[PDB]
Amino acid sequence: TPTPVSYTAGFYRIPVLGLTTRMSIYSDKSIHLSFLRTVPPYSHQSSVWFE
Amino acid sequence: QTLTPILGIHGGSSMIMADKDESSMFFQFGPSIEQQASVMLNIMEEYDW
Repeated sequence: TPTPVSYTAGFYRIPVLGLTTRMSIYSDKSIHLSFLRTVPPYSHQSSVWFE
Repeated sequence: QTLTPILGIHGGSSMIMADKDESSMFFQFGPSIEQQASVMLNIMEEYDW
């Protein structure tokens, strides 16, 4: 849902942006040259489990 | 977003590999990059490279 405008305005060789989203799909470094989380994703509870 | 089919061969999209959506309606290219590796294997099985 925070995902469409990142695709449109991520076409233009747009560097990394930090936006407080809920994109898990932010480790897909071809389809976005622009994502940076400021909150851990849905999967990132795993090392929190590992401890 | 539109549920409409789009096909083709064309341009800069030479064997594009991505995590496209499930509900997208579009097919493109020809062989996969691993089917390409399979023909690269058939190439190396011609001269035992």
